[PDB]
Amino acid sequence: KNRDMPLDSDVFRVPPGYNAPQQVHITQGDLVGRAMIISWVTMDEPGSSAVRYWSEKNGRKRIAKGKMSTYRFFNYSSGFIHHTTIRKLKYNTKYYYEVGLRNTTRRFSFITPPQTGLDVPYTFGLIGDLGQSFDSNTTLSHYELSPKKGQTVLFVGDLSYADRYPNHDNVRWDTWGRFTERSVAYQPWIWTAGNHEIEFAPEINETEPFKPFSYRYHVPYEASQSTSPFWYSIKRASAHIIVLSSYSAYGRGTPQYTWLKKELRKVKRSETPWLIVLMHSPLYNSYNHHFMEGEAMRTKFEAWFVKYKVDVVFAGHVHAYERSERVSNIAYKITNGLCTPVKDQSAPVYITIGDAGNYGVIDSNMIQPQPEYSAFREASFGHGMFDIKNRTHAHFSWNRNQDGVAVEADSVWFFNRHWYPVDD
Amino acid sequence: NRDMPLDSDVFRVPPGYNAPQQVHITQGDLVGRAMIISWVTMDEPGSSAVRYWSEKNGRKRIAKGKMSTYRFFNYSSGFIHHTTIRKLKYNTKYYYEVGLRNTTRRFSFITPPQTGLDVPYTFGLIGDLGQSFDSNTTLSHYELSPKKGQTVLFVGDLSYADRYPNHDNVRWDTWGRFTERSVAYQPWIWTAGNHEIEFAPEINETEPFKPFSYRYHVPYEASQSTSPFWYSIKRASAHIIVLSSYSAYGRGTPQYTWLKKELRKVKRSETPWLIVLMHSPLYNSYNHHFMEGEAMRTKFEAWFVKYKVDVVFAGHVHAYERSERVSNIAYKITNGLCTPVKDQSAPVYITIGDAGNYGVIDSNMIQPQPEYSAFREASFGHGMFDIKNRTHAHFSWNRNQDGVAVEADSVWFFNRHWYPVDDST
Amino acid sequence: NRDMPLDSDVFRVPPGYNAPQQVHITQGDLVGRAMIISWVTMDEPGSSAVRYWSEKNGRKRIAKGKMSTYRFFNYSSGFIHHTTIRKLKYNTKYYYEVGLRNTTRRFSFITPPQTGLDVPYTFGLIGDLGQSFDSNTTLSHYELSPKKGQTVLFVGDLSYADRYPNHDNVRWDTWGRFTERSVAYQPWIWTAGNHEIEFAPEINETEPFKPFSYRYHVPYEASQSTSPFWYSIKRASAHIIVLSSYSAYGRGTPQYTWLKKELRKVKRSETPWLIVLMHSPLYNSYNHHFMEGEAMRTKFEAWFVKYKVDVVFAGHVHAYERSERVSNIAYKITNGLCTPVKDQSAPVYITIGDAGNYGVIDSNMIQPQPEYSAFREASFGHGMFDIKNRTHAHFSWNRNQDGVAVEADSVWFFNRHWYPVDDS
Amino acid sequence: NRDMPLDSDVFRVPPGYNAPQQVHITQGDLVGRAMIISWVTMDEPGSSAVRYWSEKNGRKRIAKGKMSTYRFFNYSSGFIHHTTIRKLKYNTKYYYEVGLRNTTRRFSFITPPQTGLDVPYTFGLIGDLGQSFDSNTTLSHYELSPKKGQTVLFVGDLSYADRYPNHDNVRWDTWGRFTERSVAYQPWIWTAGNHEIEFAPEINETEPFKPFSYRYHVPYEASQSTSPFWYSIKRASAHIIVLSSYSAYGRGTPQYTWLKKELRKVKRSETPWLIVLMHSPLYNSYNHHFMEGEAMRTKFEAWFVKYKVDVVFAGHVHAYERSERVSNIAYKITNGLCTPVKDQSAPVYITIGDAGNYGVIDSNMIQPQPEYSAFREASFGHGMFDIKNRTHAHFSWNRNQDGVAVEADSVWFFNRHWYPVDD
Ligand SMILES: *[C@@H]1O[C@H](CO)[C@@H](O[C@@H]2O[C@H](CO)[C@@H](O)[C@H](O)[C@H]2NC(C)=O)[C@H](O[C@@H]2O[C@@H](C)[C@@H](O)[C@@H](O)[C@@H]2O)[C@H]1NC(C)=O
Ligand SMILES: *[C@@H]1O[C@H](CO)[C@@H](O[C@@H]2O[C@H](CO)[C@@H](O)[C@H](O)[C@H]2NC(C)=O)[C@H](O[C@@H]2O[C@@H](C)[C@@H](O)[C@@H](O)[C@@H]2O)[C@H]1NC(C)=O
Ligand SMILES: *[C@@H]1O[C@H](CO)[C@@H](O[C@@H]2O[C@H](CO)[C@@H](O)[C@H](O)[C@H]2NC(C)=O)[C@H](O[C@@H]2O[C@@H](C)[C@@H](O)[C@@H](O)[C@@H]2O)[C@H]1NC(C)=O
Ligand SMILES: *[C@@H]1O[C@H](CO)[C@@H](O[C@@H]2O[C@H](CO)[C@@H](O)[C@H](O)[C@H]2NC(C)=O)[C@H](O[C@@H]2O[C@@H](C)[C@@H](O)[C@@H](O)[C@@H]2O)[C@H]1NC(C)=O
Ligand SMILES: *[C@@H]1O[C@H](CO)[C@@H](O[C@@H]2O[C@H](CO)[C@@H](O)[C@H](O)[C@H]2NC(C)=O)[C@H](O[C@@H]2O[C@@H](C)[C@@H](O)[C@@H](O)[C@@H]2O)[C@H]1NC(C)=O
Ligand SMILES: *[C@@H]1O[C@H](CO)[C@@H](O)[C@H](O[C@@H]2O[C@@H](C)[C@@H](O)[C@@H](O)[C@@H]2O)[C@H]1NC(C)=O
Ligand SMILES: *[C@@H]1O[C@H](CO)[C@@H](O)[C@H](O[C@@H]2O[C@@H](C)[C@@H](O)[C@@H](O)[C@@H]2O)[C@H]1NC(C)=O
Ligand SMILES: *[C@@H]1O[C@H](CO)[C@@H](O)[C@H](O)[C@H]1NC(C)=O
Ligand SMILES: *[C@@H]1O[C@H](CO)[C@@H](O)[C@H](O)[C@H]1NC(C)=O
Ligand SMILES: *[C@@H]1O[C@H](CO)[C@@H](O)[C@H](O)[C@H]1NC(C)=O
Ligand SMILES: *[C@@H]1O[C@H](CO)[C@@H](O)[C@H](O)[C@H]1NC(C)=O
Ligand SMILES: *[C@@H]1O[C@H](CO)[C@@H](O)[C@H](O)[C@H]1NC(C)=O
Ligand SMILES: *[C@@H]1O[C@H](CO)[C@@H](O)[C@H](O)[C@H]1NC(C)=O
Ligand SMILES: *[C@@H]1O[C@H](CO)[C@@H](O)[C@H](O)[C@H]1NC(C)=O
Ligand SMILES: [Fe+3]
Ligand SMILES: [Fe+3]
Ligand SMILES: [Fe+3]
Ligand SMILES: [Fe+3]
Ligand code: NA
Ligand code: NA
Ligand code: NA
Ligand SMILES: [Zn+2]
Ligand SMILES: [Zn+2]
Ligand SMILES: [Zn+2]
Ligand SMILES: [Zn+2]
Repeated sequence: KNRDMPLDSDVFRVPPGYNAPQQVHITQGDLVGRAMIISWVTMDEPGSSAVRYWSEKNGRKRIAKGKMSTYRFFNYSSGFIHHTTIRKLKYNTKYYYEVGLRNTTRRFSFITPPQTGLDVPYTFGLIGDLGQSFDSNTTLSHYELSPKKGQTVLFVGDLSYADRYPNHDNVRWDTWGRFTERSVAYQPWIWTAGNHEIEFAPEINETEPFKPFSYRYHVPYEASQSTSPFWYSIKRASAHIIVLSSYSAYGRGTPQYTWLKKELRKVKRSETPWLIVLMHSPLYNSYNHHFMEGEAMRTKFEAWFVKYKVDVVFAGHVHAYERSERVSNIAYKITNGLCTPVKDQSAPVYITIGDAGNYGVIDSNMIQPQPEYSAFREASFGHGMFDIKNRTHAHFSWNRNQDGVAVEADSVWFFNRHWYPVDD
Repeated sequence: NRDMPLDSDVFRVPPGYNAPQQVHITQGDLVGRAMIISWVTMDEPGSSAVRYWSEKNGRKRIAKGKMSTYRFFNYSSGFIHHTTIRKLKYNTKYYYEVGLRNTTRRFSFITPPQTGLDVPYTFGLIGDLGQSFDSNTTLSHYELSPKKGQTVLFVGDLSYADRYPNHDNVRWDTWGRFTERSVAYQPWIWTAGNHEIEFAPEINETEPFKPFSYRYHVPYEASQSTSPFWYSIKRASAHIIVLSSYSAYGRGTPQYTWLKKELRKVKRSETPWLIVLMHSPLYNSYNHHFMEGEAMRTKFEAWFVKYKVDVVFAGHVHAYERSERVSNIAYKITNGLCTPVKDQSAPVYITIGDAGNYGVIDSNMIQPQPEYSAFREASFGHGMFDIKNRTHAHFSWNRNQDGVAVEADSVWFFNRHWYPVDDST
Repeated sequence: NRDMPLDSDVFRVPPGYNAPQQVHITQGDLVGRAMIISWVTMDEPGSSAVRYWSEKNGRKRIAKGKMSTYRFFNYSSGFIHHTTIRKLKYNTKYYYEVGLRNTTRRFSFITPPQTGLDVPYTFGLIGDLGQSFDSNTTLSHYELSPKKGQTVLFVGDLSYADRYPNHDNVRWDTWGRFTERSVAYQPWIWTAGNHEIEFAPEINETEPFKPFSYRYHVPYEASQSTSPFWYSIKRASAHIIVLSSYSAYGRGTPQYTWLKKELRKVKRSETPWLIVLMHSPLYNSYNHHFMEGEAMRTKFEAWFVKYKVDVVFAGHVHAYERSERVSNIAYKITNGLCTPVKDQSAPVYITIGDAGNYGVIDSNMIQPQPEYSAFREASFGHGMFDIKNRTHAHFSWNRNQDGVAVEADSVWFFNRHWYPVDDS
Repeated sequence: NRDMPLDSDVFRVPPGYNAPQQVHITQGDLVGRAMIISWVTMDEPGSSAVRYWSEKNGRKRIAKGKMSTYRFFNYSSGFIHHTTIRKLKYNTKYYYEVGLRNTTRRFSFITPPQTGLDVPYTFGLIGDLGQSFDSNTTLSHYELSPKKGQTVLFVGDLSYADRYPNHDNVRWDTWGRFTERSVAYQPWIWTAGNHEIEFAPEINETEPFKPFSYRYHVPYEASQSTSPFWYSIKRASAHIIVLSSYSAYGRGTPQYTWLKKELRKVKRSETPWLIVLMHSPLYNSYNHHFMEGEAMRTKFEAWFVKYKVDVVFAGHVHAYERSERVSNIAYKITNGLCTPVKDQSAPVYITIGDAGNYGVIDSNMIQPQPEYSAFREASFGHGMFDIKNRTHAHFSWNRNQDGVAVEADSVWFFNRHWYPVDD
């Protein structure tokens, strides 16, 4: 009945040694990819926030200094959380970095992306609603073993699922930290905030939304002049990635709404032709679980996505896989009867990819019959891959946990909305 | 530029060293036995103590409150006092004094009757007031009304200070001195509008609602809300729910969670009249801000129908509108059911955002008038929601161009719980 | 090391889920009508509500206080509760309950009589207590005394946790559980000693007095002090001034300014007995900490004489000493007058820092005994300051090696204001 | 009274929208390679950036700092900028600009030589300046000294704003505009005095040193202090220790702990001139504040003799005094030894708090002159401590009533480490 991996699972083991860094993770730390946020936890004493790093070829060893913090949540006290931004990195260079410089040093590595550009290829993993059940471990293995070979994960929210435990037992953030480390210590994960990150629990006097998640997973939101960690953009290779918060305000005149309207004007499709939006709650979703929860955001932002010709919108939240047709539903005017989606070659494809495991439960009840806006849907565990070839073509595939690591149960060519708007 | 100039009589500084100014009150508890007393001192911090006594008991007590200050760009505020008087007697006239240390000023208010089934009560409805000459006329029409408003339900957009350069917060101070002649003597129930957001990254002011939330306090914890921007009060026979159009309301957010559990706590056997206040109207056939209320409608409209809300008041559109009782809660993306229909279980939606703002009326309407809209007109004015008993409340809309006793629109509400009968005009 | 082990009986954890522990009370206002109720819960934050009733009227009432936490290096505190009960009736037994949500525990205390000229009261005097076995024997002698102390005047150095590695704040927890059998039932008046400073920059803990000040609250605002470390209370016929040896006391500083105004507020027609507490002694003829009190003496000794202070109690030296009435205030740099003289307007200075500490007595004394020193001895013990009326107070010192009713030293105090007879 | 009126020329507000005012600099690191740049903008927040370049390179760089504000009773401050420029070159003139967003103003300073055994350097000594007409005359005399002061060691009591009703902090702003003509072009080294405490509970202002600590930053973490009110710096051949008379200094306290460790780091072969600054004098034979320094003297006087401090500079007494080299550290309560004695290991104690304050001089003296006092006079003026090399430093005192080149008192300091002969 509980498919969550027990506490003594191998994926949760504590790196040995006095004050050994654990829960190590990295993410892009600037707007174009010359910087990296390095994050980790030490449990025995505060320790140093210094990060030692060097490129595998030059080898001059540099130190970066960051910041230490802690938080409480009901009767849980966190370890000592470190966040340190390494900057001015060279493009397309393998770096080594070390954490724990005062006591037990641990060494990792990452490869910086190429410089942003029109035809730069890059491979993104899509993972949503991961959790720490056995299905979660299989998904992460299927991603690590992908022959497509993913270089950055776009994570569309719902991370540890710790809020399911009594009092949100934040020990389950620590176990998730150690479990995902074997991926996100070596390549950036791009964080979207889901509903399991809100952790609004007034009954135990914890009413600050996103508190544990926000303390543990930093994002470079200032780099795109956002005033909140929960919405932001980054550019990587030939992609411009916009990260939105389903569970923050997006009313007209609110900060998120203001930021996004202004951020879409800065997109340059001749520098980054692939325009990608991440959000947690899907705007198009023909499952019963969470059906039409995305309507509110859709009324605010769908016309914008069409007007600026977003290529693809990735969401999670529904524990299943779905791929829409290119449609829009933006002609409604209350009394004009125009409330059915139509094909629209200026509209993104919406993909739901919230099926990486969560706590062991798949969403299988679909609306019937399958609506026209729904191109493909299936209730199986898996992950996605968005493989950009060049300015016109990107190949998307869905890998199921029950198939071999090189089998795509679904696959579609994306034809760029700016450089190549062919029907797909 | 129809805003009143700085040396207008309504803006005068009360005389005397450190005379309290911008005095205002609002309900300070869930049921009406408390008042939050608020004012500003400009010359020095002064005391936060409030001396108060009832006309009959005569015993003079002291309440102690708190002082705060804020900055916004290159404006620094004076000294803001918030003091809550508690454990008052119902239906009792009280005097209170502020500015104990140097220049004292005396005012009065009348606590509401105890909450009960047939308790009559007359609520003013004012939205988008601003500080134009139109604003002053409306306030004059409200205070001279023959129906005698006892509480103002204020549906957002207060000072419009954010239209001035750097949101020149002096225009918050002027508005507090203007409105004082009403809100020092009777509560105003505050809803946050978009002019209260004051999100201004270009001058490093990124904290939404900061001036408003410093100047106007609400009893939000009394309904176990975690934020000033949504909360609930009961007063006489009304249960009043105040929502924030410019806060989060997705599933699982604080305001969504609070609202869902707040609706369950409404007892129509105790407070018959269920009133919702918000700034952006769910139903609005004017072109200005057309369909901006759609996002909140998708989350909450079915909840309003399920709980048989009597009336939803909003502002934002600078005009007046009264809807039919309608719902639009059957849409399923592909089924074509996106037209509102008559629904006796649904509230009446009233836009009342025509109190004056900076002097501009919203006249462009969508033609012809849709079936869902009962009455609309692009004129300045205000409203009165006059509860008679558990079955009947009389709503009336008064225009600034008419005399203060003339109702250009008028409807008898049949209470959705105790008199669930078609009340359309 | 003579510190009692962690498994000692005195350190037992009260049973039951989130049972309040480390329960301590102190006077909560200026005149004795309020009490600060303090305790720690370990399993979860719990309620800060205190339920209380007098013996006389038996009406249960609720007072609500505040919860707080702190960190010190790699230690995290439990949940600390401070709640003030007010409007208590004079000379009256109260019962109070803490832990209202899970495991409740009930205690009692007796308010002092109203302040007046001739109101009798017995103050205990305990200094540099620690948690050695010697500390336990002192505490036992106090609670078994036939003199029956009604309040402890505590002259500083509490737990000595700062002697443990990283000041192991677990040893504050043990001390609170150990002292509870006394301070849960009668107020202790806190003075801050040097072991409470805990200035440890080498582990980035630089806020002076931080652990002490979170765990032990004083009614400092009731005498218009701006700092917990100096303040005044009145109780029965006593006006008690508590001073901070390790805060600033230069001319113009907060402590200096507060003390100058506060001596002018003493009304000996209401509280005849004027008592000053401080950690470091102004008159001390032992070698350990010899002359460390000179700095405060230069600043405050002439004030104590001018305001006819009856007695100054201090700790810091791990032994007992009682001075004659002397002053050393005629010094003008070049006039040679630096010898203390008998001055029947001066206080008696008493060192009483011998309650046990970590098991070490200070036995090195300057020989021969100076004329200013009336009696001194290197033995563990405590004091009793037993007020009879406005003229007469009996002070006695009890040694840990004697019977609980044996006074190894005693002296009648004749009040400096109401009865200035030679009491040599 | 005798304070200069608000419309005086020294108080004039620099013109242009949001033009920086109250510009002041101080040393920014331990050894002299850094400078803290400080200033106020009144019209809006503005930029905290400082553009700077050397006269030699001309490569203009930018350093970014921080903006802060404070209230005090019914006063609200302007926007206070502190920005630290680092990696400066030794012995080099730099220009710097503040006010980059609207009205830019330009200044300059000259970095000190690198620290060394025989490095000459000329220090000014000012205490208790205030803003009376007397204060302006002392500043003029300092600016016009033929010895050319390169840094001011300032021993406390700055604006005397706390004498006005509610400490009227406008009188901090004016003092900032008045002193700028000096402290914008050379560091002043800041010591906290009693008029900086501003403990005013009757108007609910209880944070000690608040207005001063907002407006004047020091490089206290460079010497591993945890408080701005005590710290050290090295400059040329001087090691300078700044103490806080009005902070705690009992055994085990932060300032006590810091001073005992700091004295162990002193290297007389790198900086042979060991200098202590404090506000309250440990030696003082005037009736005003007589013996107020006794408490700090019980704690620190033996450390000064032990480490052979050359000179201790203090203010607070509104006059001038130069002690003999004496110590008074033998007292043991009953041994009777409480008279100071000639001590060639001891520093000279100079009271130099006569720079003007609000117009009033302290003229009552203990009579007769004690053996431990060498020279004392109740006149307005300032001091100069002129280091020639590791053995010789010339101290001069200049009175406001004399010519700017006249030294009414002067003495040769022989270094206690390198040349401890009777002076
Ligand atoms: C806080 O830091 C202390 C200093 O490192 C910890 O004590 C050290 O723990 C080591 C185990 O990792 C042990 O080898 C060292 O001997 C010991 N050092 C000293 C000076 O005692 C302390 O760890 C606690 O105590 C030890 C004995 C273990 O039992 C730990 O499990 C304890 O938690 C640290 N405490 C905490 C709460 O992190
Ligand atoms: C962008 O990448 C696409 C995927 O690799 C290219 O399409 C592929 O081009 C191959 C030629 O190298 C061809 O065999 C494959 O069939 C084809 N794949 C698909 C799904 O069409 C694309 O190549 C250009 O466009 C195609 C349609 C042909 O015209 C080629 O001759 C072109 O080089 C790449 N486009 C660009 C601009 O590089
Ligand atoms: C509740 O308030 C209603 C509005 O004031 C009352 O109806 C009004 O009753 C008046 C006489 O009491 C009558 O002149 C008004 O025309 C009438 N107003 C309307 C809009 O109908 C109502 O009184 C009951 O209902 C009316 C229709 C009559 O039948 C009365 O005799 C009834 O008592 C009030 N209800 C009660 C129980 O008083
Ligand atoms: C204040 O307390 C003193 C200590 O108890 C009283 O002195 C004691 O009085 C007894 C008779 O009440 C007598 O037997 C004891 O010997 C005496 N103790 C001492 C140490 O002197 C004192 O009583 C007054 O003073 C004494 C000296 C006698 O004159 C008594 O007759 C007096 O009443 C108490 N003061 C008052 C005013 O009661
Ligand atoms: C350090 O500076 C001192 C002051 O300038 C030097 O003393 C001065 O030396 C001059 C020529 O050497 C001589 O004309 C001056 O009268 C004399 N000033 C004084 C106040 O004595 C000092 O020179 C050395 O020291 C003195 C004592 C003599 O022995 C000279 O002959 C020495 O050169 C300078 N010391 C050093 C080490 O540079
Ligand atoms: C504000 O109130 C206080 C207390 O009621 C008065 O003392 C003030 O009077 C002024 O301040 C005192 C200190 C004294 O100078 C008096 O003469 C002043 O008039 C009062 N302030 C004013 C401006 O009336
Ligand atoms: C101070 O500098 C800022 C930044 O360069 C300018 O924006 C200000 O210019 C004034 O305000 C702007 C918005 C623009 O309208 C300009 O025309 C104004 O002069 C500048 N302020 C002043 C007073 O020069
Ligand atoms: C998780 O998967 C990894 C990689 O396949 C495997 O080595 C590990 O044993 C698995 N652990 C659990 C608990 O499933
Ligand atoms: C502050 O208060 C004093 C009186 O207490 C008044 O005279 C002065 O002008 C006030 N200053 C400001 C800036 O309000
Ligand atoms: C506002 O209205 C009041 C009463 O109607 C009037 O006395 C006052 O002069 C008006 N002020 C204006 C229009 O500025
Ligand atoms: C402490 O003293 C008490 C009372 O004398 C006794 O019951 C207890 O056993 C003692 N404990 C220790 C550890 O000495
Ligand atoms: C927190 O509280 C729960 C009881 O609700 C308990 O089971 C758990 O062990 C506690 N953990 C900590 C670290 O206090
Ligand atoms: C201050 O002194 C300067 C230089 O001596 C002079 O120019 C100025 O006029 C003086 N100002 C006042 C107010 O004395
Ligand atoms: C604030 O700034 C504006 C220009 O940006 C200026 O005109 C105005 O007078 C300023 N106000 C204050 C109070 O400084
Ligand atoms: Fe999920
Ligand atoms: Fe409006
Ligand atoms: Fe001790
Ligand atoms: Fe002075
Ligand atoms: Na939602
Ligand atoms: Na809106
Ligand atoms: Na001391
Ligand atoms: Zn979800
Ligand atoms: Zn609006
Ligand atoms: Zn001690
Ligand atoms: Zn001084």
